[PDB]
Amino acid sequence: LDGQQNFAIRRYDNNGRALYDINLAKMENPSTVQRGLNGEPIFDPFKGFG
Amino acid sequence: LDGQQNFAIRRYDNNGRALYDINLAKMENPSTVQRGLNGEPIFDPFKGFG
Repeated sequence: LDGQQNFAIRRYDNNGRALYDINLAKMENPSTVQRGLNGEPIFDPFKGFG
Repeated sequence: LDGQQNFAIRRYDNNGRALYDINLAKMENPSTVQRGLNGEPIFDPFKGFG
């Protein structure tokens, strides 16, 4: 089934227009968030997440 | 000479009393700073460096 089926959770904007995919099977070298000194992830509204 | 000599750069407080030693040869599992999204290292005056 792995080499036969494809699944994801795509994000859509408020108008219902799709934005991006998030497909774990197609995710090549994924990453976790850079957490601060209190476990709070590093994030800028524009640059994104660390 | 690596197995015969030991060198470091020790940090002293304002009165001149030693605090710690940074010996690279004896440094077991060293680490680099966690930089933010602008390259600024994450640091708290009390918790230390990330």
